[PDB]
Amino acid sequence: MAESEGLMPQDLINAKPVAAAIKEFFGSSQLSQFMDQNNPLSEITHKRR
DNA sequence: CGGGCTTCGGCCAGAGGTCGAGGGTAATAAGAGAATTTATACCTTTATCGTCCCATAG
Repeated sequence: MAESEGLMPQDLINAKPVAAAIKEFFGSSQLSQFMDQNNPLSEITHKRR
């Protein structure tokens, strides 16, 4: 319902949901987990998992 | 030929080792302003309870 003159593209889009989704996936997903750094081989076998 | 009567098929419930150990992540937006109640603060009024003088019973 907003007008082209009444609203600007920067004021229409809310970027909060995409940032929240990216943060949630990168911090709380099952596949996101702390790297095994006790061995250099542990890192390689974790990233190739 | 309707009717008990057995049987079968679809649907839902419940239950799935224990004890560790470590790590991480956990949840937001109206202002105004009017109104009503409530905790506060000062003050007076009555009773209460600590307190002692006094007459007396032995």
